Amino acid sequence: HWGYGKHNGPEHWHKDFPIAKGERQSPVDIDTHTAKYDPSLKPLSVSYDQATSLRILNNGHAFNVEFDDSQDKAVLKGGPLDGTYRLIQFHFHWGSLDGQGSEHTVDKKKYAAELHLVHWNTKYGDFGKAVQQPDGLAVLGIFLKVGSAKPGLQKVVDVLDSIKTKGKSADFTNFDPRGLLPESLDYWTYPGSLTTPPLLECVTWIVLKEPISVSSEQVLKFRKLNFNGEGEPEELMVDNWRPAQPLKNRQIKASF
Ligand SMILES: Cc1ccc(S(=O)(=O)NC(=O)Nc2ccc(S(N)(=O)=O)cc2)cc1
Ligand SMILES: Cc1ccc(S(=O)(=O)NC(=O)Nc2ccc(S(N)(=O)=O)cc2)cc1
Ligand SMILES: [Zn+2]
Repeated sequence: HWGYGKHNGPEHWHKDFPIAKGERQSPVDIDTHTAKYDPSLKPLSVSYDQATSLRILNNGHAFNVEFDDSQDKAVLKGGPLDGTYRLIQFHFHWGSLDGQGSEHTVDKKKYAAELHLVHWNTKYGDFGKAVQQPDGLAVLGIFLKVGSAKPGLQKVVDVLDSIKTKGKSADFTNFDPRGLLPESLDYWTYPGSLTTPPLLECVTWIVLKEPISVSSEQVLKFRKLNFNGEGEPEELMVDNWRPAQPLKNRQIKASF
């Protein structure tokens, strides 16, 4: 029962997940003046036209929009990546207030939320094998700031009251994740980990520079979700983010 409380939050995780103190933990602060342009980076290719979303699940930590990943529909290629990575799910991390919520920071700036689109390397056959490899996953990170509404997000916001508590799910077909992307695909990249237990060091992070804007009313509905299950004391699902971890022996590269 790791979580985000004072009793089971990020400072406690290492007792059951010792890799929490590892050499390649995520997220990190992105120091823009230390990140270096890398002309070796190939163009980023986000091919989401044939995505098949399935369902939305409150897993007690966040909510995941899940995709059919039984073939190469929605894939991520290029950039720092070797080969093809299949979209399996996306989720967010967000704050109790607009001044915090993201996992990555940018010159110590916290955004209100962060979107994670999670992909696994098809050369390993399935997600479970992919998370045993140092290049098994690619996660596309996108910051959210509060301002104008994001039309592409409203369908997500409107289904949240049907998955308020842990373990609830709902059908969520025909959702196009292309409506959650910013205009620019300029990014930073570095080798890292999952940001929740099991904290496996298997991820190529690709963090877009340009945030998307969402409205106050949209993120307010995120904050009405619960960490708890039905019939249990209500604990609002807020501040489900891990803070920045030591960069150690890593270089963040800029595509721009
Ligand atoms: C009912 C059903 C089951 C399986 C599929 S599928 O096309 O094989 N897709 C699939 O398994 N997707 C999927 C599986 C696990 C996860 S998860 N649990 O890592 O969020 C996330 C996404 C499709 C429909
Ligand atoms: C060995 C193993 C594999 C998979 C799981 S799981 O719980 O089904 N999957 C899982 O945790 N997926 C996952 C976790 C964190 C992130 S994130 N936030 O780095 O984008 C993205 C995705 C648990 C244990
Ligand atoms: Zn995440």
